[PDB]
Amino acid sequence: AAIYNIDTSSESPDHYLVDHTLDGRVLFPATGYLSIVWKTLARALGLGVEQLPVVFEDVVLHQATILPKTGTVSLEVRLLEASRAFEVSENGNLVVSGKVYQWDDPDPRLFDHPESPTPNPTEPLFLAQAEVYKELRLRGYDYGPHFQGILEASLEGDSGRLLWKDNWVSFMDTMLQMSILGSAKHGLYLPTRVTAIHIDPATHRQKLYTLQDKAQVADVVVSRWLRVTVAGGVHISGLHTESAPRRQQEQQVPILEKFCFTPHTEEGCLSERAALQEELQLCKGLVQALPSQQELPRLLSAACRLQLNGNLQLELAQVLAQERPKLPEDPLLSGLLDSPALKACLDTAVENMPSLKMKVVEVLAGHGHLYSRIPGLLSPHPLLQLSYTATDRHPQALEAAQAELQQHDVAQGQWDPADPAPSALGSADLLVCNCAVAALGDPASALSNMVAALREGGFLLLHTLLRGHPLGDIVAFLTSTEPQYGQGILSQDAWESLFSRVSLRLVGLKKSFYGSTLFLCRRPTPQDSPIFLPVDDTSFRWVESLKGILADEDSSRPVWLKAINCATSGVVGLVNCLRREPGGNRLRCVLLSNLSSTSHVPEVDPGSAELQKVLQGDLVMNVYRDGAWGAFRHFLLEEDKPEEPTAHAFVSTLTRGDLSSIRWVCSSLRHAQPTCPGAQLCTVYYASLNFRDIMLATGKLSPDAIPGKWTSQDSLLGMEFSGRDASGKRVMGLVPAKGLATSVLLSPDFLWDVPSNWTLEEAASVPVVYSTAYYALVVRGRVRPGETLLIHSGSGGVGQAAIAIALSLGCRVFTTVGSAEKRAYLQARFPQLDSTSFANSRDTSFEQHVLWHTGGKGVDLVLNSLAEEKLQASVRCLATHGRFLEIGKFDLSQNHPLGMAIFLKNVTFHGVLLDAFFNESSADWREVWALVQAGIRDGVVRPLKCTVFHGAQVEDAFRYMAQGKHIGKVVVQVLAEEPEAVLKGAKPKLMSAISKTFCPAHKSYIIAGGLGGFGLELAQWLIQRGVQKLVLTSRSGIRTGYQAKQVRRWRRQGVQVQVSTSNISSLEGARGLIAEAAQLGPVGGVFNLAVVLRDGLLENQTPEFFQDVCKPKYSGTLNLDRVTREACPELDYFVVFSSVSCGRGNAGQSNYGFANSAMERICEKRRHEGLPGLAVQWGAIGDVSGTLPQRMASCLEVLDLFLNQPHMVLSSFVLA
Amino acid sequence: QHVLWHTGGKGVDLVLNSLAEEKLQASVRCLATHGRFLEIGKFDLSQNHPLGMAIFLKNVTFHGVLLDAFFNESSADWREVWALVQAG
Amino acid sequence: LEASRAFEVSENGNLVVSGKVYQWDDPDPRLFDHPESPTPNPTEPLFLAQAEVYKELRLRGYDYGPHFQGILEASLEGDSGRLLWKDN
Ligand SMILES: NC(=O)C1=CN([C@@H]2O[C@H](COP(=O)(O)OP(=O)(O)OC[C@H]3O[C@@H](n4cnc5c(N)ncnc54)[C@H](OP(=O)(O)O)[C@@H]3O)[C@@H](O)[C@H]2O)C=CC1
Ligand SMILES: NC(=O)C1=CN([C@@H]2O[C@H](COP(=O)(O)OP(=O)(O)OC[C@H]3O[C@@H](n4cnc5c(N)ncnc54)[C@H](OP(=O)(O)O)[C@@H]3O)[C@@H](O)[C@H]2O)C=CC1
Repeated sequence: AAIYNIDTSSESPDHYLVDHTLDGRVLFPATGYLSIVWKTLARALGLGVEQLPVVFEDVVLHQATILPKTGTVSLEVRLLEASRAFEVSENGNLVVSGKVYQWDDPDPRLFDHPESPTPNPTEPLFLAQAEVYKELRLRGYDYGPHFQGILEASLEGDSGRLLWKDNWVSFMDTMLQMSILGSAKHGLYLPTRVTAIHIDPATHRQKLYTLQDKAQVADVVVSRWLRVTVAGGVHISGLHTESAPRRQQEQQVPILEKFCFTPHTEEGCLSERAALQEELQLCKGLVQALPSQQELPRLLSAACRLQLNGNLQLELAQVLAQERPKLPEDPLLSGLLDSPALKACLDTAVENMPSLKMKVVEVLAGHGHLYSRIPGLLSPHPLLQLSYTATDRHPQALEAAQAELQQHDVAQGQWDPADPAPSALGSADLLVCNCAVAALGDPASALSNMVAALREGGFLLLHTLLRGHPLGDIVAFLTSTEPQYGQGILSQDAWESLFSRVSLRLVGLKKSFYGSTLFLCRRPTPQDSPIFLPVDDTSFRWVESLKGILADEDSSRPVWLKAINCATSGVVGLVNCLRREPGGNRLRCVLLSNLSSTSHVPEVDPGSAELQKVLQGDLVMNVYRDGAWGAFRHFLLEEDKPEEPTAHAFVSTLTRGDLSSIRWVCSSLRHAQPTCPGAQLCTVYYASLNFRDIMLATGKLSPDAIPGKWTSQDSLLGMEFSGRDASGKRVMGLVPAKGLATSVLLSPDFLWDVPSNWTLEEAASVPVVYSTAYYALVVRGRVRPGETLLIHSGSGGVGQAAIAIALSLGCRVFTTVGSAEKRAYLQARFPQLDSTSFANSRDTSFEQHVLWHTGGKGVDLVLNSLAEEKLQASVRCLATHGRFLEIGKFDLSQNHPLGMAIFLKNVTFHGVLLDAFFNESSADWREVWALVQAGIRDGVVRPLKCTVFHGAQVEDAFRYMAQGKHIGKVVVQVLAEEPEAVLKGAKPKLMSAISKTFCPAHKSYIIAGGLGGFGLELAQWLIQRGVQKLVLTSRSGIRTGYQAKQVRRWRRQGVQVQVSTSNISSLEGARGLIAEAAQLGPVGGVFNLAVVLRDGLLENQTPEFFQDVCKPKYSGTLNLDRVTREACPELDYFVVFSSVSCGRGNAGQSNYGFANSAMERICEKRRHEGLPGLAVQWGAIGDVSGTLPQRMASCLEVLDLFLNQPHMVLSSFVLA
Repeated sequence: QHVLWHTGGKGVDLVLNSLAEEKLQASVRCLATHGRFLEIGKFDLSQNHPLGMAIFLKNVTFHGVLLDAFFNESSADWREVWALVQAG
Repeated sequence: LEASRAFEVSENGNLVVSGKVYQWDDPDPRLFDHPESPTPNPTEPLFLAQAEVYKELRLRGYDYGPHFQGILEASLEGDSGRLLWKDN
């Protein structure tokens, strides 16, 4: 009863277990159980572990134990010496069981490395430790340093070389890692059963040898033909790994956003919306001549109902349901605040300030309520630190809602705009008022106090209702009792005049269609002589001038970077990085980037008043585009997943195991390139739901369990279907997977013809059930007429098919059903059955029924699908020469035992699996096909009872099937059946489904710098879309074991992968690269991932560094952009990978940000002409600035959305 | 190892096993998909030794063969084997 | 081994008995109801008394002594009878 406590604390000797993290959670190594069992045995025999050669057998792990972050878990070990059995328990729960015993006579010959199947190519390349553990991480294993024991491994992973740190657990776990490395099955697989393990410490010591370094190693060899792993004095055979659930919780949540131009001044922003239009229509109507839930219409209804005209001021001002401060809740009053315009203004303020910290104070927060809306908008900024505070007219105001202020870091204040601000607030960084609902004490006094309270160069943001607009007049008529609120409404020209009187400058103005406006003004700053340094010059020789200018740390003159000769200049990304470096405060950018030649190009000469206006503004960003001055701003991306109308969709669960996530997604059949002899596309009208589909949808069955090569991402729901052939013929088919969709592609050998009398609905239930019944009985069981049969679950589809087949032969059938109604249904459907033919299937009582009613002889043929105890009971029902047809999976998957004594009865035991036909042995499938055809034409085959669900209600169908009350089969009417027999117009009706990315097999795709880190992942992701034509570019070619491994794997699958080594920086190189792709086929898309980086503060930077950094990205994007428009009418994607460094800025990477921004400009230009174009801004890629690295799975998942998303530039990152 | 190697790791379709104990278990691991295991031995059957049922996940038929079953109960099943032997 | 509800009886390190034993969570008397006799034969004029039954057993080779002589009677076919009880 040995007891082991596993403590992972730093002091505990088992601290190394912390490094065995799989799927993000620490797990006790499968070999740890072997280690503790070995130690327990050695203690039992009184020997030492090093002196005890041991043998394990039939090791089976019944669950996984999770080592907690804190605390300890006790593992108990019990040994049965007589039976040589052992049992490990956790809180009295079985964990590991098997057999362990001493090895009497160790045989050194056992550990000699077996014959190598390969011809010993002696290839030079091999995976180093870093590459091995990078691949393992990509697969999902996160071993730490203590479990990083593989020094190297061959490309195919058959042989390697492991470290020996005098730890058995690590060594054996490393052996398991080597075994898993060679497998092609993507996913997280863990050991479940091991046939036998032999450990011999003496030969282990003999085998170990020391490299030139003192580290000890031990060669490892993995033989998949023999299913054995040998390394030093250890020998593992018959390992069996099973797919882990792989579901990780609290996954990363990237902040998806778009990056679009935004004019400084804009009016009529909300004109797009309609609810606001209807609200305004209602409001104006109720005022004519002097009925909804919205507060303002309610107030107008109060003003009218109480009295049609001449309403008392008291009643209109004071009345229930209106005196409540619900005015901001009215959609019209909050139209601008909900719009992105507020975010644009806030970002404009945040950009123009030296300190990374913000000090913003709200006034009259009792009514403005901006405190509940401003801080949330600023969460996306990674490093921004905010010091917000809400101030009201009197402390009694905003007395409630304190918890809202508590959740945020908002402080309290008691400043009245009438008087000057208290010293505590001081020179605030930003002032937010919300004059729309809050009542100003007075315009002049409020502005005079606020401007004083605002630091020099600070920003003042105001929201109100401009006088003279219909809404302004409407509000003026009401609230006549609140003269302060009346003072808060003035004409836009009145505001203009008021700003000048207070020596304040307007920089931004967002106006709604109904008069609501969002002013943005900043306190002027002492004018100083600026510097105008042009940057449009190529060769970056201007960098020296800029570096010199910033050298004068004493000098404080503002520095203006001027770019007025290249719409593709990346100065916007340049300044962002510089502002995070010393002397970056003085930086200020002016850019002219008209996307249309016809657009006017203004002059920015110092004399030109146009330049003077922006100089007065003094904004960091001054981007001019088509007669407008604005800048690029980040906005959150719409959450809805884009959908499109299509005729090729399939049903899939977006989130594994969640029936609520079932939805229609676009199918890869949209291209249907492989339409040829040996396959054909068939329209789908009805699709059936089998038990396996429910198991997949519920998540209880892994996709890998389905035989066949399946993409890591793909939908495998549905096996049957009935619908019209490509020629209009009515047919019913059978597919390994993807049956539940609007179309299916299958070989003609799996199609039957629906008889005239049948209907497409009926035929949808025949194929799988009758095919499996015919196979299991006739082909395998070889039933003969007159024999006795036991058919468990007669009410099921397979049960009904088997019953129908058996009766036709004239056989006595015993069947088991779960409830009385099913028994009655069967009795009605099969009159031959009598009362002595039904037994209960939820209980083992059927065993006595069969034995009694057969005189104790038993049955000849058993078609079992039940559980372990039911199965064992069923075996006892077999007669001499019996035959056990088994179609279940639980016992077989679990490898439960079976007493071989039953075979003394001369019985036969069959493992029936229809899935084998799809993979191979299609020659023998035609036998079952002919059987089913004969049964159809001879009347033996009858369609089952079908419950129909429409396509939209597929989730309801899954729910109903899961409940388990159905009798017969459940089908999904994808498309109704036309009365006509043969219809030429077999085109599926257009449907709206989620949009995915798929690539034709007859197009070529280029990935500049594809051999890099992220490049290989992108290439593999594309291959999962069936690219079948790929060109990867790299200056140095293939020079790493990982790259060669991946490339050879792709070539093996049949993809034509080409490595060009043709630079895109030179125009001729780009043209040659494009021409090379055309040889394989027309160019589908080009991806630019080339990058060469040289960091350093601008002082260290030199023109050579800028040229190097911009050579692959800026110049290459220009070239590839020129060569694609000229030579690629077919191409549909022009993707480019920018970085968060630009847009968000990053210290010491000015050249990198410049290159990325200039690159984004090209993509913006291309879209304007309708050509494909997309620049993606990534924060940090994990597996290969205040933001965490982003896992590759999440990166590719996001990339899939962006391809679908319309915006020209998009970004994604993970907050700290 | 000999069979799993010279067969390319696939195995053998038919196994006519008469060995016992561990050697029986070793034989089962030589089976290939759609294989058939003919068990003409009798020891492990008499001892009711366990058989892991996971082997059946590969379509596999496990036959318990007893020639003497023909003698005790007369049946036409024997005339088939008689004809086979005569033809041979 | 309560975890796997398996017991084992050993003698000087030699395995003797092995199996699974566990508490019966939900006993139900219906299990102990007597199944019907396949052959009715309600008459049963004659039956084997204790002396006769054990006389036959010893002829076959079983020499149980008085403490193990519990069968008070049994039908000729030997499918039913009455057994003694002595808190053993
Ligand atoms: N090896 C092969 O060739 C193939 C194997 N099969 C096997 O056929 C077997 C039977 O399939 P089929 O009869 O069509 O399946 P169904 O789900 O239609 O079976 C319904 C019957 O089984 C029970 N049952 C099965 N699934 C459920 C459920 N989700 N909820 C409630 N009751 C359920 C029902 O109640 P009750 O509990 O009373 O029985 C009913 O009697 C499966 O185990 C499958 O693995 C099928 C085709 C290929
Ligand atoms: N943290 C991150 O990783 C982030 C990623 N990104 C973007 O992700 C994209 C993916 O690449 P990434 O993994 O970052 O970079 P890597 O350097 O890892 O991979 C890109 C590869 O491009 C190749 N390359 C460089 N110059 C050229 C050239 N002139 N012609 C052809 N190939 C060239 C290099 O291989 P070789 O040396 O053989 O030429 C290099 O390995 C990049 O465009 C980057 O901007 C941006 C933001 C975040």
